[PDB]
Amino acid sequence: RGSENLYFQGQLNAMAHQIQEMFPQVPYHLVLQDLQLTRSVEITTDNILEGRI
Repeated sequence: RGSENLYFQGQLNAMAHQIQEMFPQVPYHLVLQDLQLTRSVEITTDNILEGRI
């Protein structure tokens, strides 16, 4: 289980970088924190555009 999760955390970091490219005014840590819950670029992007993060 541990291996899959550590790899997944690397994937989330990458996803946060891709979102930050689009939204440089949004703090990286808030994007990554939201991604922990959503596990989804699309959902976290919805959240940013809705003013939720």
